[PDB]
Amino acid sequence: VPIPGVKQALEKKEGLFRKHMMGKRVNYAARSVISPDPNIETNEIGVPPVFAVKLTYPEPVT
Amino acid sequence: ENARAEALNLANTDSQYLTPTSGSPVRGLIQDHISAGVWLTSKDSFFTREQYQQYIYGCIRPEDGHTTRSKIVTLPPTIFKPYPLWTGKQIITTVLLNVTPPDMPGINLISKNKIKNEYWGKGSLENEVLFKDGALLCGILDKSQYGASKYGIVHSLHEVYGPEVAAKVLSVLGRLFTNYITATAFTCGMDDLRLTAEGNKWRTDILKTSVDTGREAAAEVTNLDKDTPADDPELLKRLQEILRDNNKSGILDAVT
Amino acid sequence: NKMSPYELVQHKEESDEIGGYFIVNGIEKLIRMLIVQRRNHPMAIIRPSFANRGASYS
Amino acid sequence: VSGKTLPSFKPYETDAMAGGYVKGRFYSGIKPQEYYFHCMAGREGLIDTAVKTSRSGYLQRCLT
Amino acid sequence: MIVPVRCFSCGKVVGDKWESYLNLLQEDELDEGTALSRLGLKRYCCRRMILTHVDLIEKFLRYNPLEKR
Amino acid sequence: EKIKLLTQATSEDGTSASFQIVEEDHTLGNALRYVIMKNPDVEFCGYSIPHPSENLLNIRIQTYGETTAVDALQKGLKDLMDLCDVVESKFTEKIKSM
Amino acid sequence: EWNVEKFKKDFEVNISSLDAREANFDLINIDTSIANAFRRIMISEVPSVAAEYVYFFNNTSVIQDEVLAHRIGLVPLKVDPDMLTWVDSNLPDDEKFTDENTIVLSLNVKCTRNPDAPKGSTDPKELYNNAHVYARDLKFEPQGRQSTTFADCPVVPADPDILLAKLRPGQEISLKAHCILGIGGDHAKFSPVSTASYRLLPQINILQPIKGESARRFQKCFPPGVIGIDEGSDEAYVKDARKDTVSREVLRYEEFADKVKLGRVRNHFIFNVESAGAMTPEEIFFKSVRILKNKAEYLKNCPI
Amino acid sequence: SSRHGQKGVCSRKWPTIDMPFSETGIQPDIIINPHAFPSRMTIGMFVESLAGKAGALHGIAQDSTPWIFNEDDTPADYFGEQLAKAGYNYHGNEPMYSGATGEELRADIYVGVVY
Amino acid sequence: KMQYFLSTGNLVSQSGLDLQQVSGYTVVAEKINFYRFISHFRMVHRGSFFAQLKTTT
Amino acid sequence: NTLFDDIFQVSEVDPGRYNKVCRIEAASTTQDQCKLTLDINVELFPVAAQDSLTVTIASSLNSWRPPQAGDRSLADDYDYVMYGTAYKFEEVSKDLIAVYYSFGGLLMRLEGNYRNLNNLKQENAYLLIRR
Amino acid sequence: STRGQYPGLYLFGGHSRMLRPVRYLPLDKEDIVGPFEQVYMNIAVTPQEIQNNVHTHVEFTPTNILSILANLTPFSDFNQSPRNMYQCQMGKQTMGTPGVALCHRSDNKLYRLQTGQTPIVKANLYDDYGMDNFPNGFNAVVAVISYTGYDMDDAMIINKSADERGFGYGT
RNA sequence: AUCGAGAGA
Ligand SMILES: [Zn+2]
Repeated sequence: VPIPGVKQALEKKEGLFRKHMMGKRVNYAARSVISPDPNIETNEIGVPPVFAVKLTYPEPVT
Repeated sequence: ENARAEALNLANTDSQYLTPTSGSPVRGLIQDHISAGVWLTSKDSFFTREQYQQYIYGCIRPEDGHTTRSKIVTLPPTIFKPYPLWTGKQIITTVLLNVTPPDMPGINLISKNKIKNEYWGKGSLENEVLFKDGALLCGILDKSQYGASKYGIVHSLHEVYGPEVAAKVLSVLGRLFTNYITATAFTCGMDDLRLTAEGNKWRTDILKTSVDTGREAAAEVTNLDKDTPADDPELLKRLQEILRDNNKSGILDAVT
Repeated sequence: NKMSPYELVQHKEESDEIGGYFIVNGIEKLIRMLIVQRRNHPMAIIRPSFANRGASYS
Repeated sequence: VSGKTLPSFKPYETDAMAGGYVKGRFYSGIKPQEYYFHCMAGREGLIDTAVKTSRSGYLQRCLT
Repeated sequence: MIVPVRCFSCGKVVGDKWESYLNLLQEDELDEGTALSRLGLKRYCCRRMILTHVDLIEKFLRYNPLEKR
Repeated sequence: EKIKLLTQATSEDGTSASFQIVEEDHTLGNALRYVIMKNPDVEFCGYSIPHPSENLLNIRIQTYGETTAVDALQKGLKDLMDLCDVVESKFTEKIKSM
Repeated sequence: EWNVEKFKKDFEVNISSLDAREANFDLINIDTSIANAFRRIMISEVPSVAAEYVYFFNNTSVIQDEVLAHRIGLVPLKVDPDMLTWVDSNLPDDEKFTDENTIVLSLNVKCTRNPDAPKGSTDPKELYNNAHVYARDLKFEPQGRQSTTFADCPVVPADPDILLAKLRPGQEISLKAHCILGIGGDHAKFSPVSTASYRLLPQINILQPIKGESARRFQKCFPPGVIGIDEGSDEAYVKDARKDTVSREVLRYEEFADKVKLGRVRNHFIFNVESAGAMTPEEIFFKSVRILKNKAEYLKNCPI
Repeated sequence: SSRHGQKGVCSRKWPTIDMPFSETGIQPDIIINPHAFPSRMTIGMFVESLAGKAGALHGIAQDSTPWIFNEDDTPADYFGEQLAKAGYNYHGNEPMYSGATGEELRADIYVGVVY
Repeated sequence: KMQYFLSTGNLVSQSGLDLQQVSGYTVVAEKINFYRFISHFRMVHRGSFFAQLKTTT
Repeated sequence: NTLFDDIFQVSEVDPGRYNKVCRIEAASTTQDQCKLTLDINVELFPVAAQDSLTVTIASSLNSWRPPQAGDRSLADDYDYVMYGTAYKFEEVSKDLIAVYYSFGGLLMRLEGNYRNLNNLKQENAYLLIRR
Repeated sequence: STRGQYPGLYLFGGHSRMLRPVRYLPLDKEDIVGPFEQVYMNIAVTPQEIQNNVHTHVEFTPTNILSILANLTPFSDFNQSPRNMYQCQMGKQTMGTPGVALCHRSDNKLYRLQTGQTPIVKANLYDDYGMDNFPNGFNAVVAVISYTGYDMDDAMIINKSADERGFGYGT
């Protein structure tokens, strides 16, 4: 019931520390369901074209 | 590029073959590949020249960098007459011969597998895996060899040739046991779950002796002499006391 | 309440529409059944919170 | 409380099947009583797995 | 809902056989096996398509918004 | 175009080579493999599809000498055409006869 | 050695039946790699004509538009695939379809109640008009020059009594489907065969002679026409192994488990090609063989 | 999922030519790994496959209410008798062929109809 | 007030009933399929009290 | 050249859960303390109990290439020819040595006096069998 | 008893009681019993196992101790009980048919299976509750084969041609 | 934004 002050914003699992410094939301990441594939290298991952066009990497030209 | 190098060298997949918890391996093939290997690496498997070459090129592909010799090298067949015939163990030997780097001796490993020698007949020795100069000469490849098992062929290859060669061997065995399971598919059905008439009669005969074990155990727990009827008033009173008392109930449960 | 399935399909509901639920804001709701103590029966109870209630309480 | 482990079994039934001994196989099927007992066991297993999936979650963070 | 035009497993057109199947069940006292055999459905993959069709479109059709009821 | 020579797996003398074919599958791969293994000069022949979801086929030919993997491939294709022609002719004759 | 001449000398074809829909023929002394290529090409490489693009103008029925278009696409047509070319997809839809690669069907059915319906009746064909929409209602509309090329052969479905939709009074469907050439590897609606598979000729190797009352039950373990009894001695023998489907009922009996082995003739295939209706099974097989030959020839002429 | 808890996602749409085809010419529309069964022990799925194939062949419906069979009268026996009468084999196994190579597989494959 | 009770599940009582929980008395009858729908009307709950607990008897 | 040769009398044959292979127990006809246990593909070379086999181990048959026209080899004089590797030597007793061969997985255990088995060195050796 | 429950005759009537039909063995007529009295009365599960001077009642059928969903599971006495429970949980999560009057509703989400089929294998209670009006899934030809390599852990393989003929389609 | 119901591993 009481309005959360400035101490409660920095107190528990939902507090500022454990929810915004010890764990954060990140750009350049993806999530999906995993399906098996034996025709791919054991050290490889199969990335759909839906991810492959949105995810990007800064490559400086030379 | 800093995080790229960190992920490709320190956090990458093939450098984590062994868990730091106890040093045991954690990577390998699981179900279809394991059964395919058990079927491929038995004495009963023979392959003509074209079949052997097709399996070898299916698993190993030099144009992808899978081969260290730039040219696939094969073995003389284990049977010369009436017509040439290879063996699945020769396919394993050729896989190792083509992925293991040259200018190095082959793996000398002596280990066992999970399947005894009584599951192959009298006088068999297929439980005792045996490598010599990278040639599978005895035993069957099992879960204990490829998979997450210590001191198998994949772990030994890791130790002797680095993590990259073990990763390549896992990939090559995955492709091999996939292409083999396509042509000689694996299946289970109702007949696998059936006993014979003699098996059913054995089961019935033994289970007919389970009718009185509960009564005998109850008589032992209640400190009553054996051969007492299941509806004796004193036995019923003692069982009532045992029902009331949790510890005596646990004792009766343990004995029965 | 007493409409036969023919009348039920005529009134746009369903052939074998069943009851037991309410409609509020166009969203169907049900009052879930809950399990409670048997009525009109004195049942002996042993509970540590009975002693925790106060002092000298068994 | 009556000494019956199920309505089917008479009170204080000294028999293995009464106490939960299933003499039945999934190939041939299990009787209704053994089905009931096996459901008891499966429910207990599901509960234990649900608890154990995170009963050890605080220890790792307290250490780390 | 409505009879599948082609069998899933093989592809034999079974969509033109639902009405004739119902007629064979209704007029003649043919059971489902004999009716399916006479319709020309040999493989059990084809037999199941007409044997197990539910035809729910008949129940769907009574809710007609374009007709006075 | 359609047929591609994988130069990073081809012998300098041409005795061994690897080919990549687009929009092909087991259908042509196995037929070509069978018809090429009948060549007395080839030492190694096999087909492989890298990934099922892709339409690419890989052919490996290793000759014993005096010829080329390309020549073995050409001979296999010609012999496959001849086999198709003879089966078609026999089927036509049997259709007419009945 | 092996050669095309030796294959020609050792190759035979035994056509057992030939109808307008099903052909049953044997390929003798041929390799599995070639028989399988023929089977695969018949299933998913022979071109056919089926509805691809559907232009709905109104659909007030219970069946949704996508389901109705899919169900229309699944209908087989009595169209010879050689009478039209392939659509170049790179072109825009304004001129993608021409008079020589697309066949334009149409459907315009409007349900109305029948005032003359007998009382107490339940039959939708008497209660309503156009209560059932059938594939035969897919009216062929000739376009351009094809009004002269298709004059002798109208574009009608292979099965005209396919139940495409049902209606109730006031509900109307008005669409216009375009059907083009396509292969069964693109979509299963294009496969010109219902099923086109093969099987190895069964082999029933009788090891020890079976005579007397034992020969009675040995015959019954198979289909009735396979195992026969010699007139002279009451033996058992294989009359026709083509008439046998391998159920291994013999191996269930310890009486005959030690007296016969079951196998195949590994280079004797028993084909069975059932067509959907667009073309004859013998022409389907012809086209599959020619497709394999032309595929090999195109690969040969491709510059490596 | 089936009606026995055998859930699982779909990996790939396998083309019908690459699918294994039976001797009767039918390619199954659902392939389930045999390794899913030993750990779960859903023998009811095997029995349902047997009864579904038998019922589809004979045009009948098979009742699967629990406890209609016992140790003496096994559903395997019952549906195997029906399959053998229909001409298929007792144990529900069908001789199939590889769809990629074409050769017959090592053993008869267990096929049937399940919901 | 009855509509509020049915919409929220909260048992806003000035006196309190003989029940333990105060919220989650009404569930939304989902229509994913008829099996779900029919099972909505056959379920009996112990209470929200025992969800947040450790004892498993 | 040949390294060993004898006339062996097969005594026991059993498939043992196998279809193509079987394990035999052959006792030499001449040598009184020489025996043999061998795995053979009994679909390419069926054998029976109380048979007689002419086994021979040869260092060569004078890289592998399918046989062509006008090619002579030692195998032409024999029916069944294998090719393997020696991986173990044992000293059963005094003047008794057991040699272990593995032909691509099929195992042979040739036990005999080392006067005759002295030529058998631990390397690749061809096995030839004749009825 | 000896230190058991408190003895007495406790007749009950009124609302909220839980009742089930069970066959009274004398005079062979339906009887109604409750949880309070059940735990003291002998109720055989099958007429084959009535014991003389022991049982007073018998179940009408062993299947009337399960729920509707538990009764609709085929051959559930051949399965592991956790798998039966998973089936009960997942049969209500299927994209089946919610109803037929779907043009007179405005629900936030609806999952409808286009073409369902009556099962070939179904319990006798499938007809009694009229589940044919709501076909949940479809019959499929399922091969228990390790052939693809893409369906190892729990994944499965769907025929592409079947999927292209509206197999499993839904809206 | 908060508290209630449920779902997936
Ligand atoms: Zn079909």
